[PDB]
Amino acid sequence: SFSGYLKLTDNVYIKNADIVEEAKKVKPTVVVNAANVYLKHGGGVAGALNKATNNAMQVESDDYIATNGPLKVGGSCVLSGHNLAKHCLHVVGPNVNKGEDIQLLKSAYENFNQHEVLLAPLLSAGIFGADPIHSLRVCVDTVRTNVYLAVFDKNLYDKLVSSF
Ligand SMILES: O=C(O)[C@@H]1CCCCCN1C(=O)c1ncnc2[nH]ccc12
Repeated sequence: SFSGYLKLTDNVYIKNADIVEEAKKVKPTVVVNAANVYLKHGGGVAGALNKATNNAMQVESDDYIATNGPLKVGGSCVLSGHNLAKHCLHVVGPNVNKGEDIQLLKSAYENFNQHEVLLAPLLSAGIFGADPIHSLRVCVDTVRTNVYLAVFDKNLYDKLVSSF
């Protein structure tokens, strides 16, 4: 099970950890990917999760897009977790660096409510350009299921806990 997490609320927990290493250790039922609408896992959390699957996540993702088309910003799909988890919930938060509406961040976090427990990053943070403090606030105020957040950056983890 999950270990070394700080409890933020009844259902939200947080740890300074690499989500790839956390997924390999825990093998959770669901790992969340910070996806884009095309499921092109080039960089950030998505690039790191995909590289850990030896590109099997990208091959499966390309078949899903060829069949279904792109996701919506704020939407999600469930695919295999490969060697990292039973399932990967690919969730698209708004990318501020591309001009997307930040109000869609709450819709993106609502996808987590379909799963009892998840290992996840903060959506729309990092290379997606949103303020991670805002993303954690929206997470706590939207998700009702058990979420284990992994924050890679130590300095950002410390700021997120101290300002919570
Ligand atoms: O979790 C983090 O600290 C980072 C960076 C800023 C905060 C937002 C989340 N985030 C990422 O999206 C990320 N980006 C690229 N590679 C990564 N490896 C693990 C996480 C990760």
